[PDB]
Parts: sequence; C-alpha cells; structure tokens
Amino acid sequence: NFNVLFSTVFPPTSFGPLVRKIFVDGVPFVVSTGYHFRELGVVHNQDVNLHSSRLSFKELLVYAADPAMHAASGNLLLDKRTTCFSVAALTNNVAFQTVKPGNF
Amino acid sequence: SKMSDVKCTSVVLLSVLQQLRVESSSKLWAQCVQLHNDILLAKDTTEAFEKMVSLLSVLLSMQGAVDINKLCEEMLDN
Amino acid sequence: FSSLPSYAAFATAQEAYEQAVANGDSEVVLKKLKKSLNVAKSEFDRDAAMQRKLEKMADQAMTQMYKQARSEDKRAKVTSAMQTMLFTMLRKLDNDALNNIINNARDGCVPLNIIPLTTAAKLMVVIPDYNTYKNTCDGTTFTYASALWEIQQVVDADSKIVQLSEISMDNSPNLAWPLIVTALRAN
Amino acid sequence: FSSLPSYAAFATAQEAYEQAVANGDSEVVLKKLKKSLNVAKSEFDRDAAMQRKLEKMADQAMTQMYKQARSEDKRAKVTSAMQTMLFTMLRKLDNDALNNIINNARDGCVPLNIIPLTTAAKLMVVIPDYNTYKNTCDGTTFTYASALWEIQQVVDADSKIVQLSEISMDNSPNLAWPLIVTALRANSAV
RNA sequence: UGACUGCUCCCUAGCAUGCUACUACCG
RNA sequence: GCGGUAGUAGCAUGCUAGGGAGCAG
Repeated sequence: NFNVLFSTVFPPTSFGPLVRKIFVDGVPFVVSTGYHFRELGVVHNQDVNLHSSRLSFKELLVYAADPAMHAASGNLLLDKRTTCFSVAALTNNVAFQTVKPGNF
Repeated sequence: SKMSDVKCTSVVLLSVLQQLRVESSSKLWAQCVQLHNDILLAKDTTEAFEKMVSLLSVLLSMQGAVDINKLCEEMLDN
Repeated sequence: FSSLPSYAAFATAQEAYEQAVANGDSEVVLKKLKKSLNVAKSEFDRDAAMQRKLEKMADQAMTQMYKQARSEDKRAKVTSAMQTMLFTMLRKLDNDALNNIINNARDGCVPLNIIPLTTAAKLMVVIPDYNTYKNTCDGTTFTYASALWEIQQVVDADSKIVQLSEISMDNSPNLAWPLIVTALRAN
Repeated sequence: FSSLPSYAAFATAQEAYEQAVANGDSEVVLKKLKKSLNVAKSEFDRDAAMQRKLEKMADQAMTQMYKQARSEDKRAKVTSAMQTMLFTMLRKLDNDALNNIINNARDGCVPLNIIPLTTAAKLMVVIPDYNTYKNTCDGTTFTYASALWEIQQVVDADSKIVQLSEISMDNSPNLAWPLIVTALRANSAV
C-alpha cells in the first residue's frame, strides 16, 4: 500500500525487468535476472549462472519467452496514437488488422 | 419488413465489396465500414436508404469489377 | 434376410420338424430334431442382425461422404453465389433511387466517387453518348439518384472545357465524348 | 485361425468320430464320439480366444511405441528451430554501445526499457494527423530522447512511398494518414 | 491472427457391470 | 433331477478416449 503511493514519484523507465550479460560457450547473451515492481520493490533471481555450457530444452524455453532479447534486438518506437508507454518495434512495418462482416 | 430487408442487403453488399479486395485502400474501407455499421443501427427507413445508395455507389464506380449487364440479364436486377 | 444359406438350412429344418411334430411322434425324435434345429436357428439369427448393422453403417458412410463433397463444392463458388444473391435482393427491394442508378450504370453512366448526402460536396459522373445527356441533363440542372444537381463544369477526354451551349444534336459529333460532369446537390 | 496347435488333433478326432458314426456302429461309440468331440471343442475354445486377445495387445503396443517415436522426432525439430531463432537474433546486438552502457552500471544490471532508448540504430514514428506531425518530426532532422535523428523514408497506411514535399496543410486530406516515419541516429549509430 | 473456464446435445471406438438366450462339461 | 463352469449372440447401464456443434462469463 505504501509502495503504491511512493512509486508515483520515480521515473517510469526504471520499472520492469533487469537484464545483464551472460556467456554460453564464449558467446554473449542478454537475459533477465530480476524485476522491479511498482508494488513489490526490487526482486533478484536466486539461481543465475554466468558461464555455462550448451543449454538444455527448458533453458531454451525460458530464454525464448523472455522479452529481453526481443526488445534488445529491435528498433526504437515512438507511437503517438496512444498515451501508453512504448518499448520497441519488432519489424520494419506496422500491421493493421480488420474485422469482416457475417454471412447471410 | 422494409427495414430488415435493407439491413440484410447491406450485409450482403459489404460481403461482396470485401470479396473484391477493397480493404487494400484504407480510406475507402473505412468509409464502407462506417456506412455499413450505421445502416444496422438505424431506426427509421429513410436514412438507411440514403446510406444504402451511398454504399452501392462504391460498387458501381468500379469499371472492371463485375458485369452489371450480365448480372441484370439472368432474371436478376432491372 | 432370406438370401443366405443359413436361412435355407433353418427353413428346411423348421419344415421337417413341424411336419414330424404335426404328424405326431415320440420324445427322442423331437429331442433330436430340436438339437439339429437350434444350431441352424442361431446361425440364422446372428447374421439377421449383422447384415442390418452393416447396411445401416454403409448408408451412414455414404451420407457422410456426400456431405463432405457438397461442402467442398459449396465453398468454391462463393463470389458468383454472393453476387447473384445480392442482385436478387436488390431487385426485391424495389426502390426508385437504386433502380435509377442501377439502370444508369447498366447503360454506361457510372459515378467516379462516393455519392454525397449533404447539401454540398462534388459529384462526378461519366456520360458516354448524347442520348444519356439528353435524358439526364436538360437545361442547367442534373437529375441523378432521384435528386437534383446543378452542372458547373464539363470536361472531355482531352481535358478541355466545353460550354453547355456547345452540346447539340448535330453539333456534338465532333467531340471527345466521354464527358465528365461535376455538379453539387441542389437544396 | 486354421493352423493352431490343437487344430490337428481336433480335426482328426472329429473326422474319426464322424467316420465311426457313418459306420452305423452301436450307441457306445456314439457316446464316446459325443464326449470326445465335446472335450475337443472345449479345449479348442481357449486356444482360439487367448491368441486373439494377444494379437490385439501386441497391436496396441506397436501403435503406442510408433506415436512415441513421432513425438520424439517433433521435439528434436522444435529444439533445432528454437536454437536457430536465438542464434539468429543474437547477431544484431551492436556489441559496442551495449558494452559501453553495461560497464557504466555499478553491478552489471540495467533496466530493459533504456536499452533501445540508448543503443538502437533506427527509430519508427507513427503519426495520427498533421497537427501532431508538425510538432514532432517537422523538417528533415528532429531531436528525440536527447539525440539527433534524420529522416530516411515516409510511408502511409497502405505502405506506399510519400515525399515530404506533399505533407502540407492543404494536401493533408488526400493521404492515408497513419504515416510511419523512419530515421537514423546521426553521428552515433547509423 | 483464434485466450481461460463452466454446462449441454450428436456420432464412433474401448472397458466394466447387469438381463436374456444357444450349445458343452461337471457333479 | 437341480446347480456350477466354458465359450457364443442379442439387449440394457455407467465411465474413458476421439470427432462435430450450441450457449454463458
């Protein structure tokens, strides 16, 4: 309850996942190893290994669901259609989706 | 009975327009969608008819598209 | 189910046993006849239901394949079906403005943009022959879609302005005919 | 179903018993015939039932092992696809600006929302109307996020090229307005 | 491009249980 | 003479599995 009130002062770009650089067989990655909540404060992961050999299936699944790599390997985006915070654009084009009528 | 008929005709007309790759032009598709959504919400049967004329003008002003004359000689529209 | 050898055997056994019993006889003959009859009766009775289940199952399978074929056929003629249906409903509506514009488009006078509804905004049509001009445009007013419009500009295929007084019966056939009238909606 | 181990004995006993019956012998041979054939059919019964149970069990086992093998093959291919995607997206990290801002951190951790803001090479802007356009990206170079960007291309909602000479107040109502502007970082990254 | 739950109807396949029936063995 | 057992057929009951569809938040 107190954190909710106090979090409205600090800048909005300091909230969310916290990333760092890890090495897998000499190549560098970018993965999320914590979070900064507006309500729960700062949370750090408990099992993080920087240097590791070739990764398994569940590590692939975890690293493929993290938004860290997708956001870090994308272009900057400034969207004026909405007033919500924007992070990045994953492609070079914007997709517009329509809805079709029914059948009689 | 003269209002549900025009709503069904508007639905069919929008389907036909969508089949002709009209949504590849954002302005025309937006206008067509607005007209179609406005017809279905009508309460009196004069505004619906003028909007129906406006919507049918979109299909009529496309030269290649369809054959008005063949589709009028099949014991269809006069 | 009277087309199987089991039916024939069961029928012959039934007839023989019935005749022997009706003639009147002892116990051992009846016992032997029924012991030779019941096996054939069971043989008949099994197939009597197996054939029925096979026949109904075959009928259901043919039904399902017909339905699949018909659905696959139907989902491949949608454009023509929808166009024919739309023009049928447009017939059934029976409105004067819609009929006017449909006949005009059928004879060659189609618009170039969306027909406006306000007391303002421009409308452009194409008039390909003198007869259509005679029917629609008379004077300085324009009648289209069961409304009234006021001509303000005439443009030819060569994009040169043509004044209204120029167009006449014999004075026309020296012109680029696909004219383009631009009018506004009269009050 | 016709060459079972007990089939030979059953058929031979049936043939011999029926030959004895056709010989028209006494009732004792008939009773022996009946008993022998009854026990022969009784012993043939389980030999005809257990085999049919076993075949269906074996078929079910084969089907289950086949589907297990197919599942393993699918797992292998999805693993390969995920590895390829990760290693392909790795190759665009711009490993000098990222390293420059990582080393400035006091322990190696930085917020994710400021990585594209300080290391990206391209910027995309979506503009609703002309009033917003003339306040954000007017001209050929503009400033955003404490950096200088220069325009490279402008397209519309239909993905067709639009030149800056026709983005004006008079010509505004003739464009598919959700315009997308692409720029490059000047003097820094691209 | 197609989220998380809940309920209901239809068709097929298997399993378990019960009812009846037909032969056979045993006492 | 009665019961038990072993197959076979029809019928009914409840679950599991697969497919098609409908409604509600």
